[PDB]
Amino acid sequence: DDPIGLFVMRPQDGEVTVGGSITFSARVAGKPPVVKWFKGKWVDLSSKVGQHLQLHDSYDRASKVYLFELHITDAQPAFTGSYRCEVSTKDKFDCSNFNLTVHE
Amino acid sequence: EDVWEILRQAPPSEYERIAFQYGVTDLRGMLKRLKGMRR
Amino acid sequence: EDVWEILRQAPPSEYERIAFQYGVTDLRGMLKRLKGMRR
Amino acid sequence: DDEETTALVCDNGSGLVKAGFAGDDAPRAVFPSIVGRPRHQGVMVGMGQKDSYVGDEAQSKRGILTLKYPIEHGIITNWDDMEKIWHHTFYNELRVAPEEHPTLLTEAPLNPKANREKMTQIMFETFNVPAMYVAIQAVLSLYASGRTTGIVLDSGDGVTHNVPIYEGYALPHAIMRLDLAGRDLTDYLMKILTERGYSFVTTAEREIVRDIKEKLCYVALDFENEMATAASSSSLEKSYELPDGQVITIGNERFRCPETLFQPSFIGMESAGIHETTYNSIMKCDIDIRKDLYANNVLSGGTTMYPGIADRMQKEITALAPSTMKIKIIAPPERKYSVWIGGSILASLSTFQQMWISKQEYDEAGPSIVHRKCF
Amino acid sequence: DDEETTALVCDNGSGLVKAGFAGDDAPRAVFPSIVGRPRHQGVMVGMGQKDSYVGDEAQSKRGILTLKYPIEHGIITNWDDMEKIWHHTFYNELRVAPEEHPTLLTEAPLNPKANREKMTQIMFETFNVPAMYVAIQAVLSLYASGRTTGIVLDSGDGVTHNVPIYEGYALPHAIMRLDLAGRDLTDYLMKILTERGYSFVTTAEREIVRDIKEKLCYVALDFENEMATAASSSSLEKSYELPDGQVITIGNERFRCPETLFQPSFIGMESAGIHETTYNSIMKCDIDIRKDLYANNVLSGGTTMYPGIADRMQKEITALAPSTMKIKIIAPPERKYSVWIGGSILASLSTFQQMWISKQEYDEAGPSIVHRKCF
Amino acid sequence: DDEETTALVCDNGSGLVKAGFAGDDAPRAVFPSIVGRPRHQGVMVGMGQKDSYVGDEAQSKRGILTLKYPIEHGIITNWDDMEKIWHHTFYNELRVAPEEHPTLLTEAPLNPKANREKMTQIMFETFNVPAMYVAIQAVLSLYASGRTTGIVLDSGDGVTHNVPIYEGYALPHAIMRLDLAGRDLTDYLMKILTERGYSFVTTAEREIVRDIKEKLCYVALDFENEMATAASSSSLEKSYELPDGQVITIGNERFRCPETLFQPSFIGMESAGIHETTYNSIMKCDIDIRKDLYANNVLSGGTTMYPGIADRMQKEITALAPSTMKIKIIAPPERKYSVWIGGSILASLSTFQQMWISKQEYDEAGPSIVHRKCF
Repeated sequence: DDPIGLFVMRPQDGEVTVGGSITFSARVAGKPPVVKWFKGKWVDLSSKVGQHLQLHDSYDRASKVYLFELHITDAQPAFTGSYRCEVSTKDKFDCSNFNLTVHE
Repeated sequence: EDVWEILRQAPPSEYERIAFQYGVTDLRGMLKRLKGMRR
Repeated sequence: EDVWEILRQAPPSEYERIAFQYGVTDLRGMLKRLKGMRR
Repeated sequence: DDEETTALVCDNGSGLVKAGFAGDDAPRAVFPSIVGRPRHQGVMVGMGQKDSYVGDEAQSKRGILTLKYPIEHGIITNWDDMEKIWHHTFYNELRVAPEEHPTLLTEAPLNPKANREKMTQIMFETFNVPAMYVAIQAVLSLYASGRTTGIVLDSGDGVTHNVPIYEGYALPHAIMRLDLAGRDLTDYLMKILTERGYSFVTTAEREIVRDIKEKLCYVALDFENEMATAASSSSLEKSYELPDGQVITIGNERFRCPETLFQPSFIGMESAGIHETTYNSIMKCDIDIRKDLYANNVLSGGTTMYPGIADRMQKEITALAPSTMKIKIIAPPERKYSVWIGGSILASLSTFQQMWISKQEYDEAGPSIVHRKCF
Repeated sequence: DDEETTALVCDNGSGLVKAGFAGDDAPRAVFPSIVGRPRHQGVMVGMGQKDSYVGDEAQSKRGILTLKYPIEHGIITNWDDMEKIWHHTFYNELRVAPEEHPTLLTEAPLNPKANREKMTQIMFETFNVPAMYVAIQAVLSLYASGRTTGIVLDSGDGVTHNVPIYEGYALPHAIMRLDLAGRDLTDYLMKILTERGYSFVTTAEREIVRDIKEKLCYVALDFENEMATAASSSSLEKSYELPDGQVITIGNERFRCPETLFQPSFIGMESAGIHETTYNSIMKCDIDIRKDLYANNVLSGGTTMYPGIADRMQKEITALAPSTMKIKIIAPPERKYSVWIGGSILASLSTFQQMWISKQEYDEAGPSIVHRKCF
Repeated sequence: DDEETTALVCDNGSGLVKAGFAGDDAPRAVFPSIVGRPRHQGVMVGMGQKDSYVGDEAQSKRGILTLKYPIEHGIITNWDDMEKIWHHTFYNELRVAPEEHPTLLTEAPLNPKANREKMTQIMFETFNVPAMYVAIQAVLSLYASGRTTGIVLDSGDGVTHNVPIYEGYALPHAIMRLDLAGRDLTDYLMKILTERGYSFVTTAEREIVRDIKEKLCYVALDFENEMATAASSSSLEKSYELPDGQVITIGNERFRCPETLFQPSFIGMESAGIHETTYNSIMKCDIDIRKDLYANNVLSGGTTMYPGIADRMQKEITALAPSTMKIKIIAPPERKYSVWIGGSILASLSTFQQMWISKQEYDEAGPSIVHRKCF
């Protein structure tokens, strides 16, 4: 589908509804890159990582694959917006943003 | 007291020294009433 | 185990340390059987 | 007609009063903590029809005789009840004079002092035992644990506390009770089964139900997938002979009774499960006691004898504990007696007779003596 | 519909959030820092049954609605809670737009920065106030003291620090916190009264107990002779109407609650009393500041409103201080508002608007701006 | 059961007391200089629960047992503490009679004499060692240096001095202490981490933190560019397993703990860094000793074991020293033992037994003897 950086899976361009618990996922063969959640530039997302902004993040030996994933429960237009997983190995970096549009 | 007149005639900021000299830890308050006047 | 001999030869009260060291949370029991013997 | 004496290892197991002696091995006393009142009085020739022989006979008189705990909430509301309870003990099953055999005294925390005050003096006057002594049921399971370090989870006869310990070292601050009693579970059981097609209120009706729990009612580790299991799992779907002779059918309850100890929502209680009471206690514990706990996660309380008891214990701690640390809850099968056992021990601890409550000591200091530097 | 603006003098008093304006005289906002959750949901026609209107209504909903501080330990665990807390403020009791009124921001030390980071930005976005500002609650009582020299003993809404000062000059090195909160005393109270014959755990049960402390619970200067006094002193021996309607009897507790602030043995805390925290601070202070302190021994914190507060303060310092020097602790009755008052002041300090947190400044430097050369 | 004797090379390393024998190679004694007090006393059967076996066991009893240095500030506030400390030594780990083995006695300068007076006599009475002797810890690292010329920078167990020397020739006038202790760094660490999101006050909590420093905390040569590095440098950004089992995250602290030894602003201390204490000392030194120093810039003190220790040492001297001269600080890895080592030496210096403190000499001249023409 869309182009892949690391992003063997890509946190999608969420055109969700309100309440659509949506999983923005970089399931990517994976030092394993650190992820950087961003809406805004001065503005983190970890201070907002909550039950509505939730993560499963775990590596695989069999496939050398690690899961960054973001389930979004109780989707709200307040969190309709841009979001980012800037991921970096010990050597590389990956910057490409993705969308949350909590429709309705 | 004269703290009233001496603070009104105190040096502009050093109402600090005069208020807290004449016991007015509420230079805070001296100014806050002066501010309810000058708000 | 030797807990038997080591508790019989344990320091008199510190059968505490020896029993509970060798897993004998029943130093309680070690003494209570020793007491059914020494009652 | 023998040597000095045997301390009296008398243990009012929150549901039953029990007891043996110092150095004993089995509480020769075990029986319900109830009082019983018939209603009707069919004019009946002759006599022998006691109002209040509950002890261990009155359940023979169940139905017509009602039920009375004195220490209903681990709270002795009345004592002449419990008084003759003792006498029953010491004269029918103890059938023994208090006056010449010492005794240690089982008690959970949270008691206002006069309870013990009164029990004490009266036990010297009515009883003239050579001397008494009292000891927290909690502590008495504690040594009873013998893992002097670590908490113990006392959810026993009908009781519930957490008992953080540490080579004998326990923090009362971190220590707690859970009002839950197997009686409580009893309750919700009545609630459910009755509303579910049953009319189950009567005292010994409660008797049967408690029997039901302690024989068949259990818990499954999980709930929600274990709920789907319940959704059709026929194996559970088992009816058990109601002691009328009925065969009371059973399904999801068997387990949906106890488990609420982790979710008093079902009892509606504002409280929290027994596991996280353990966990907040432990977090209260010092930084690295916690592994001590893990090795010392001693459960206590037979009514909690159900299946998976630790199974959950560990799984949720896990769910909360850092896998860094390795957990191990500790529960012997014999948790009822454990408390008795450790009490036997302590009292039987001959290097310890100095503590017992002497008639005199109380005499000079009345009962109030008990409190400071003694209990 | 008026001139430039009034800064928002918003003050989350460690227990209650409170507030007025710059130059104001009474925080028009005062109310609990809790969140509340009903349990049962009786199916109830219609609506209006908010989950979380705690603010100052939910204690009306006490019982069914539970309790939640965000800044539970003077530690905001959660913020949307506190978020709508603000909105409640600024829209029901402040019922006012943030966007057009500045505000200074009350805070105790010991906060990890991002707390303020987040609070700040969100207060500009959700709030678009003309500009904010933050200020240590401690400092804000400090000017609030106006004795720019000397320590202040901030044991307030639920907080505790020592604030050595010196014509505005304070040594953070010598500065300290005492985790104690009137909530903590609350705790030990529950401990005692409950175990002493009471069953007192529930959220608003805690409500009643805190009320109890803040209305009746006190301390006597002395303890041990004051203990003998307790031994029979009937005057104390007073029962107070439990707001059920009961009349909760009271004796030695009234005072044996707070006093442990000098002896966390009762809270079991490893810490030390608030007096010698003052004294070791002062000794840390320069050689002859100490007399400054003596004159400037400013207490702060209303929950500490109890009797003898200074009485001890002085007596023990004495017990420690050289009689050479003459001590004087300083505590207005109005210590709750004091912090608010001095904040009103500072923010209201028109020679000072340069400091307020401008939207832009944060915009260019994001939140991290806040930290250096600003707060 | 052997030949004449082995002097006792007993070394209260400012944090730990340590020791071997004359000619020994490893202080067979090493352990904390603390005393420990439990709080609660869970009534606990039996005994063996010492109040004060701190020695090297009580950290096993950490938490419930508190902490006590006698020589807290390199200042013995109490001595029976330290007394049984010795006995512990000489009877459990020394497990040896003082009376028959000599001993040299480690001490830093700045002591009021009676400290040694008392220690001395009591060490002859309680100890009856064949004879004692005392020696400045500083001097004892000095020979311990063996570069008889040059200063040494003793920032050791918890100590700090500059020790200008010169083929054994040292100028006390130029000689100095820096109150800093690794304990002090400990302090600021607690300050930071706690305020930074942590609640870290407890005695063994201090234990963990000191462990943290001595295992991971470091310093980078530079600061400001090394500050920008900190601004995002993820490599540092490492969390370390909190010995609860937590994994205490770590960043800029690791280094921002110690470095303040050059800038007590962070400790707020009026003092100055350890480097320019070296430099003003050296300038005090004669005109051309200074190159001697340069070659003899002997650091001492293991807690200073951190990275770059000399790195800075040299860079700043440089920044101050004339490049004309060539600098070389001198610090073995084994600086803890160094002091012990040189003491072993001296005491073991068989051409030197004349100095040891004989029972008699003290007897005729009491303790005061010690002072003139002897120590």
